[PDB]
Amino acid sequence: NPCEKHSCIAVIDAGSTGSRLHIYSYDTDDTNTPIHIEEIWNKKIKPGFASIQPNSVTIDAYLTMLLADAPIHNIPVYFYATAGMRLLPQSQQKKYYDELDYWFRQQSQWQLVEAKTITGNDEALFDWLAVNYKLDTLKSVQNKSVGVMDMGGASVQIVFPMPKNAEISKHNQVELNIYGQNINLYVHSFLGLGQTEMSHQFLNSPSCFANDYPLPDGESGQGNAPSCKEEVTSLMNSVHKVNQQIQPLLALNPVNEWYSIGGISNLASSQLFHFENSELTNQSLLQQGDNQICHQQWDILNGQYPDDEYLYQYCLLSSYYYALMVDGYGINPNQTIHYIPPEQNLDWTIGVVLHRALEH
Amino acid sequence: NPCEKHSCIAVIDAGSTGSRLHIYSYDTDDTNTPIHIEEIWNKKIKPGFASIQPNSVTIDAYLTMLLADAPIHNIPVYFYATAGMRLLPQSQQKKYYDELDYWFRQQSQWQLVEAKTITGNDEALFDWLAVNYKLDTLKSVQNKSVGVMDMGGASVQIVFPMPKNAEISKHNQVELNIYGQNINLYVHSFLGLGQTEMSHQFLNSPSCFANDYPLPDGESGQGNAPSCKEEVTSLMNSVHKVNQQIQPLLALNPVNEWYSIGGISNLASSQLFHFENSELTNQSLLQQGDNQICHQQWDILNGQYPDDEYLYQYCLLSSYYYALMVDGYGINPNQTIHYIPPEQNLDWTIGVVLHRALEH
Ligand SMILES: Nc1ncnc2c1ncn2[C@@H]1O[C@H](COP(=O)(O)NP(=O)(O)O)[C@@H](O)[C@H]1O
Ligand SMILES: Nc1ncnc2c1ncn2[C@@H]1O[C@H](COP(=O)(O)NP(=O)(O)O)[C@@H](O)[C@H]1O
Ligand SMILES: [Cl-]
Ligand SMILES: [Cl-]
Ligand SMILES: [Cl-]
Ligand SMILES: [Mg+2]
Ligand SMILES: [Mg+2]
Repeated sequence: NPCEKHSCIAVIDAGSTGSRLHIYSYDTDDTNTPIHIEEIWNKKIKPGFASIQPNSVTIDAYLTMLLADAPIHNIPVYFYATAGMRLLPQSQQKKYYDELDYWFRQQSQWQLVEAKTITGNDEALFDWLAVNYKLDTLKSVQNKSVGVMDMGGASVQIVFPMPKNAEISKHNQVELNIYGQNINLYVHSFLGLGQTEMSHQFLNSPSCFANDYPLPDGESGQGNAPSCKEEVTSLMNSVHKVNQQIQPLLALNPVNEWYSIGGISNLASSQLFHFENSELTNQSLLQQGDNQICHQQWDILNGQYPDDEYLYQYCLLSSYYYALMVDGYGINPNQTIHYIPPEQNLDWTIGVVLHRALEH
Repeated sequence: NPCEKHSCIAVIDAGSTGSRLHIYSYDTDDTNTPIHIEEIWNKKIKPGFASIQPNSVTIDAYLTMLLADAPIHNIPVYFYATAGMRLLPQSQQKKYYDELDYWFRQQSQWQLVEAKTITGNDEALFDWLAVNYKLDTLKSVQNKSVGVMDMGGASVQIVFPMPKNAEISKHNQVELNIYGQNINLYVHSFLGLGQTEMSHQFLNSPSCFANDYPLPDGESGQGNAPSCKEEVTSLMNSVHKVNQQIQPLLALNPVNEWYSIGGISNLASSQLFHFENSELTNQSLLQQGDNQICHQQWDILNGQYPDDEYLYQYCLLSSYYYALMVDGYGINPNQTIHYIPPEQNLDWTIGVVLHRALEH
């Protein structure tokens, strides 16, 4: 039992496409800040919590499945939901949390401490903490700016260092104290621009699917990634005004190294894309999507690569990552974007270990 | 039992926000075309079938709830799913239908004939048939053009008479033969432009919510229907190009009478909006939404009208309907739009009674 000699907590990423339970062990330094954070248990379940029926039978089955087989008793649990839950009004969220609270009161293995929806700004802070913890950049003052992007299913987050700016909403800025240093961050989360939500506006766009892919409207795919990218850019910028919000800030506060987590890590490490050193450029991601997916014959490609359930979306998703990064955030197409390998099972929940407070 | 003296079938509208079972009795005319169609049972369930987990336990609970208490058995069932199902790839849809087929084969009260996803053009044809059947306009050649709009949760449909054009996709044209007359219709369905899907792009727009409504991102509502409308128009036209696709065709094929079904019927007949004769104009709809919802103090308005779960969305939804009809379709703001009263339980399923063929 690691938890008899180290602190342990359980954090659940109740994300839009699935829930991920992690039990972390850790020690603390002389200010009671966690160090030596190690994942000692994990379990994932699909679909997203906020997609299932909020009735006792269904919620019981789902929590029972997520929380089974753990070899440690009486661990405190922090259940934190993200953008899937944030699509729902507070009265509907309440139904889920009342049922989850009841479930936890009927059992004796886990100790529920908190179950709630976090804000997108909370989620972005945790995204930056998680990646910077893994990079070992938190303990000392850095001379390089690290930006993080989390490519989720219901929202996307961008977070990067920026001094306090009295002309920007308080909600898009966080003053972080961690290991005795003060870090000021810009945070933004874009609700509805996550993969799943975005994709529901383009399912009948022939440019976004392999040739002859059967679109729901009965038309055929006719892939063309630059064209698909321009369609996604219209949602990015004509609808959400990503470019107007983000690019002036990055122009004055440039990021020196970009790291990404979320679906782009899974795409870029699939059998269909080919990148070295766990990094990509947007130029190469669009080119590979266009040649290896968009302009292929769908039945031929699907027969060649039968095991990847995201295959049919890779023309759209490569186009969409480029639209978000290059046309929305203004990142140069040749700038290196590091992505964290999916096998590391890194998500924002490491940030909760380090920093318990949430926006009030 | 009316089905001992008349033909009966059951049709389920498996819509994006819920399923509606209808049992219809009818007679037939000399060509075996239904007449005297009467709804003799109705039951509705939430949420949408394509939203629940596709496992036997949950599908069986859902079907059991929908098809219980029905006063009539041993009748044929047509289960037709719409845009909620169309969001999913065929392999995911198959999991739902394989489980649904198994449930039906395991019982003896209902005879399943077909369970499938219909296309948006099929849905549009059935929308038009259903409204014109109720209007008594199918048996004779009409001297006025009747247009129909269905304001759904995952897609919206428009359908109106249009002589055959060799320049338009045959996917968007249908030649309908009914009661011995031939009617040429333009059909179009816009996937992703239904209420629920649309709304996920605007939940953090302060113009789309009452003053001080708590947006998910922590900012406050600051409602203004004309400004909310302009945001939704960017999705309509910069992303989906609704105007370019629809306006030139209506300019040349004017509709003399517009009828709408779907969520606009519910909003227009709520306690928050005030229209006579089950009709509205877009100018009045936008003005009522702006002054009765958008510019109100949220807590005060919510306290005044506690019993309508759609209240918080009415600033957005009135703005959206106007953006769709005026800025998308090109309909004059001053034009009367009839809405079918919700009490009538009219949906596209009457069209299936009349016309069994689906797009091949
Ligand atoms: N192979 C793959 N290619 C691209 N995206 C992939 C993938 N495997 C998972 N994903 C995507 O990762 C995303 C993970 O996001 P989530 O954490 O589930 N959503 P949120 O609560 O952060 O908004 C999903 O969109 C999922 O579909
Ligand atoms: N009071 C109300 N105001 C506005 N919209 C209301 C409402 N009551 C139901 N609705 C809406 O009707 C629509 C009915 O659509 P569905 O038939 O569920 N969706 P689809 O399969 O046709 O795409 C939903 O968006 C639902 O939320
Ligand atoms: Cl479910
Ligand atoms: Cl469609
Ligand atoms: Cl948010
Ligand atoms: Mg996530
Ligand atoms: Mg419908």
